[PDB]
Amino acid sequence: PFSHTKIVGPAGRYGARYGMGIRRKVTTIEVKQRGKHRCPSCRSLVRLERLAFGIWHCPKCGHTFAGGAYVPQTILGKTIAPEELKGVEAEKAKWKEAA
Amino acid sequence: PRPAYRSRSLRRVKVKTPGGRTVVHYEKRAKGVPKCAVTGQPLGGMNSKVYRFGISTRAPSRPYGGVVSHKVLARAIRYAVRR
Amino acid sequence: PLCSKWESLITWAEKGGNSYKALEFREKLVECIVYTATEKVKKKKLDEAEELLKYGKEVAKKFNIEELNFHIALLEKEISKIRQRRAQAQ
Amino acid sequence: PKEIFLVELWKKYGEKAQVVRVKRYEDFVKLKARLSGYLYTIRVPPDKAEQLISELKAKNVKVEEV
Amino acid sequence: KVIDVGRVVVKVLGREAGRKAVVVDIVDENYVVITGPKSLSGVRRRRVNINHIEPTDKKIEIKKGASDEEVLKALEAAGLVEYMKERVKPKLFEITPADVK
Amino acid sequence: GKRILVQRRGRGGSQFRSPSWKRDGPVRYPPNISGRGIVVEILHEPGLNAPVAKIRMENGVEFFNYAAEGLYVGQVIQVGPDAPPAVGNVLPLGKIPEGTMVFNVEKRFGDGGKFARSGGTYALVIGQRPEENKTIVRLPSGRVIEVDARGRATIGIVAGGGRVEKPFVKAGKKYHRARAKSWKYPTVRGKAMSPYAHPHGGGSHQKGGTPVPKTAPPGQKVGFIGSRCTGRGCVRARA
Amino acid sequence: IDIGRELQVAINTGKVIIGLRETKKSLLTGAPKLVIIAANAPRWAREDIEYYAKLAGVPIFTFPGSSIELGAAAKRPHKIMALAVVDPGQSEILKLVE
RNA sequence: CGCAGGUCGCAGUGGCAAGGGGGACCUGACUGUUUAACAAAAACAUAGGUCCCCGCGAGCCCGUAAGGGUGUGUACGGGGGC
RNA sequence: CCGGUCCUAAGGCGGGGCCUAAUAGGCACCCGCCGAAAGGGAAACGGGUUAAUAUUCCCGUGCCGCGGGGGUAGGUUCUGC
Ligand SMILES: [Mg+2]
Ligand SMILES: [Mg+2]
Ligand SMILES: [Mg+2]
Ligand SMILES: [Mg+2]
Ligand SMILES: [Mg+2]
Ligand SMILES: [Mg+2]
Ligand SMILES: [Mg+2]
Ligand SMILES: [Mg+2]
Ligand SMILES: [Mg+2]
Ligand SMILES: [Mg+2]
Ligand SMILES: [Mg+2]
Ligand SMILES: [Mg+2]
Ligand SMILES: [Mg+2]
Ligand SMILES: [Mg+2]
Ligand SMILES: [Mg+2]
Ligand SMILES: [Mg+2]
Ligand SMILES: [Mg+2]
Ligand SMILES: [Zn+2]
Repeated sequence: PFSHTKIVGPAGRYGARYGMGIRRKVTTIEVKQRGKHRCPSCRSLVRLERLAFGIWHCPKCGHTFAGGAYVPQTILGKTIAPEELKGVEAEKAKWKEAA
Repeated sequence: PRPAYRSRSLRRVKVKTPGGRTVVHYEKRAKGVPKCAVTGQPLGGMNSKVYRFGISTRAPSRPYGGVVSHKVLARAIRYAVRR
Repeated sequence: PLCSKWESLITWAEKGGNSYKALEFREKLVECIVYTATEKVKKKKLDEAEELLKYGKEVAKKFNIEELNFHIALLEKEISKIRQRRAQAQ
Repeated sequence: PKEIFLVELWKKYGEKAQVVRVKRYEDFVKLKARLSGYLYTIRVPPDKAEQLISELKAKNVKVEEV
Repeated sequence: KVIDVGRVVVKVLGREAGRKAVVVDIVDENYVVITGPKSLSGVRRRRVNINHIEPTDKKIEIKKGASDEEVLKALEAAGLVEYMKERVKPKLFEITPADVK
Repeated sequence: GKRILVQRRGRGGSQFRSPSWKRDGPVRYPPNISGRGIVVEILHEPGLNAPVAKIRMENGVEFFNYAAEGLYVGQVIQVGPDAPPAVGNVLPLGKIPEGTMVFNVEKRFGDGGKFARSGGTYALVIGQRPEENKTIVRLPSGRVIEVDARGRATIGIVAGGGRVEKPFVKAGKKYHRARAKSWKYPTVRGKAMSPYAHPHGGGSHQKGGTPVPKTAPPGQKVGFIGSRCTGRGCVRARA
Repeated sequence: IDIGRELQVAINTGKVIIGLRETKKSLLTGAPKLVIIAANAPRWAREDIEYYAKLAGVPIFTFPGSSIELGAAAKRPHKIMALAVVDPGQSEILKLVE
C-alpha cells in the first residue's frame, strides 16, 4: 500500500530506529498529512501546502487559511468552520426545502 | 578586506587582464527588484538587475506605478467604481 | 523583428516632431542591428546573423541609413570568409 | 568611451572635440573625438573618413594620427 | 446589453486608468470605441477592449458614432460634467491575494 | 558553587531567557479596536504554539491575534459589540452567547487576552451574570472562572491543534524547538548529581526525595512541592 | 425539476455559454436569458457577475452545489464557475428563475 | 558500454591506494556528552512514559531595595521530580 | 572611488528619576549615545615605475556625491506623448 514498503512507508526514512510504536504513530499522522485534501474554498482534491504547522495553502485557488498542525482540518475545527465557506451547503438546504 | 572577501557577501569574479594575468574582482550582488504591495511578485518594467542604491528607476505609465500591479489596480478600481 | 521597438520609436518621434529623439532612435536601431549581428557572427551563428542582416537591409532601405549598409557589407564579408573556411575544412 | 554609428550624430560631438584621433585599417577608419567627458569613436569608410577629417580641419579642430 | 453606446464607463488598465469616458461606437464582441472627451476627463478617443473598461450605472442618450461635442451636450444635459471630471480612487489596502489569483 | 539550577534560573541568564527578538510582536488586543477588519497574513511565530493572524482594521490599525481554525487570508472579521458571533470575530464576553467556543479571553478589559491561547485550545462561554457584569467561562484546564463582561474574546478555537500528538522523534527536534523557546535543554536528573548540587544527589544508591512543605525555602523546594498526593491514587482521588 | 438534466438538454439543443470569462462577456455585450453561478464561487467573481447581471437585467440563479458539481451536472469533466443560458432549446431551464 | 581473436608473467585493484570473517552471553535502545593533564564507560543526555505546583494579581526563582527572570508567554502552557 | 568613518544586532554606557546609611553599588522607567576593518552599506580599472609604496605614485580610460553654468525636451489658468 506504499511505493516500496509494506507498512512503514513515510516513516521508512527512520530505518530501524526509534521503535515500532513511535514509527507507527509517525506513519499514521504523516499519511493523512501528506495525502490529498479537499480545499475548503474551491473543494478541489489537491495536495495542499503546509507552510508551517496550522498554516495551509491551496495551489489551485490560492486559498491561504489556518487549520490543524498536521492536517488542514481537525475534527473539532470542521464543526466550527467560518460560515462564509459553507455557502454550498446552505444553498443545498434551501434547494431541498423549496423543492 | 580579507575576511570581508572570505565571507560570501560579494561575488568572486575571475578575469584575465590585458597584461596576461588572472585576478579575482570582488563585485556586489544585485539589489532585489520592487515587489507588489499585495502579491509580493516583481513588478513589470522594474525588474532589471540593479547593483547599487540611488539609481532612479522609471515606473510604468499607470496610476500608482511601481507600487501595485495592473491586476490589483484594475480590481481595486472596479470595486471603487461599484462602491 | 528584433529592432521593431526602435522602428516604432523612430516613427513616433518623427510624427511628434522630435528630430533630436528621432536621430537618437535611428542610432539605437542601427546599434541594435549591428551589435546583434556582429555578436552572432563572432559566435558563428551565421543563420541568425543572415536573418538579422536581411532585416537590416530592409530597415536601411526603409529609413535611408548608409552606415547600416556599410556595416552589413563588412559583416557579410566576414560571413563569406567563415563559410569559405568551413567549406575548405569540410 | 562611447561608440556612435551615424556620422550626423557623431559630428555634433566631434566638432567640439579637443582632439580627433585617427586610426586607419584596410576597410575602415576609426575617428575618436576626445572631449572632456568621453571619447566618441565611429568607424567609417575611408572616403567618408577623408571627408570628415577635411571638414574638421576646416572647423579648426585638432586632428592627430594615432 | 450593458456595454452600449451612451454608456459611461471607467478605464481600468493603461495610462488612463481610473478615468471616466463615454462609449460612442461598437467594433465587435471584443472592442468598443470610447471617447470621454480629452478636454473633459482626459481619455482620448480610441478603441478599447471591453475587458479593460468597467461600466457604471449611469448612461446617456446619443447615437452610434457620436461626436465628442455630442457626448459633451449629452453629459451636460444629464448634469454629469463633474462626475466625468472626477477620477475613481481605489482602496488598495482592502485587496488581498485571493482577489487577484 | 552550591546554588541549584532552579535558583540559578531566577538570575535571568541568557540560557534561561526567552529570545523574543525572533518574534514580530505580542499577540494581544489593542485597547480601542472597533469596526470591520481584514485578515491580511497568517504567519508562523518562533516559539509560539499557534499560527498568528495579522488583522488590518478599517481605520489602519493593525494587530496580531491568534488565528482561529478555518480563518483564511482576505477574510472580513467584525470587532465590537455589534459584531455577529462568527468565527474570527472579536466580541465582548457579555454579548457572546452561552455555549460558544472562544479564545484569547480577557480576564479584565484591555489586558490583551490571557486564557485559551495555545493551538487547539478554547474556552467555553458557560453563563452570563449581567448584574455584576461578569461572564462565567470554562478554561482549557476545566476550571470555571468569572471574567469581565466588557472584555474581549475571539469566536472559534485556536488553530494548530494536534501539534503535540506527533512525537518529537529525535533529541535534535526538541533541541531545535528549545532554541526558539525559553527552555534550557537538556536537564540533568537530581539524583544524578552530587550532594553539593542537589538535595537528591549523593549516596551510593541514589534516591529521590519525599515531598517538601509549602513553607520550604528556595534551594530546598525541589521535587514534590506541597503536593496533595502522588501517583495513581492521587489521580483517582482527584477524579 | 432536474437542474442537471435540463442543463444537458439546454447544452445539446439550445445555446449554453460555459466559463466565467465567456459568461461575463455575454452579460456585457450579448443578452443571455439566464446566468447560473456556482455556490462556492469566489467573492470577486460573485460580485462581478451580480453587478453585471443587475446592470443588464439578467436573472442569476445560484446553483445548489460547487463548481465541480456544476460541471458534473453539465457533464463536463472540468469545473464551471458560471454559465449563461442564451438559448433554452428543448429545456425547462428558465423555470429556475422563479 | 560491449564482443571476437592473439599474447606474457610467480604475481595484472601487479607500485600507490585498499573491509578478515562468523556464532553466543552480559549491558546501554539508537545518534550525542563526559573527568583540559592516568578513568570514554554499563556513567550523563536522549525521544517516550508518568506524577506534582499552578487560571496568570498564578506556580517557581533572583534582588537590600527599586524591581527582575519564566513572559513579545497562558494548561496542546511555565515550573518541579522520577 | 581599498578599509575605518555611517547603520543597526546580541548588548552596553551616561544623564534624569526611583532605590540606597552612602558611593565609584542596582536599573523596570524616560532621554541620548556607543555597539561589526567577515552583517547592511556611494563610487576605479588596466598598464608602467622604486632598493624598499602601488586599485594610493605616473599614463590612459572612467565612476560617485554635492554645487554651478550653457543647450535641450518641458513649463509658463489647466494638463507630457
Ligand atoms: Mg561589509
Ligand atoms: Mg548581502
Ligand atoms: Mg535558550
Ligand atoms: Mg557522579
Ligand atoms: Mg532536605
Ligand atoms: Mg544540601
Ligand atoms: Mg540520597
Ligand atoms: Mg601502503
Ligand atoms: Mg550508548
Ligand atoms: Mg557513539
Ligand atoms: Mg583524564
Ligand atoms: Mg583515556
Ligand atoms: Mg542513564
Ligand atoms: Mg519505555
Ligand atoms: Mg519513585
Ligand atoms: Mg556607530
Ligand atoms: Mg612590497
Ligand atoms: Zn482551493
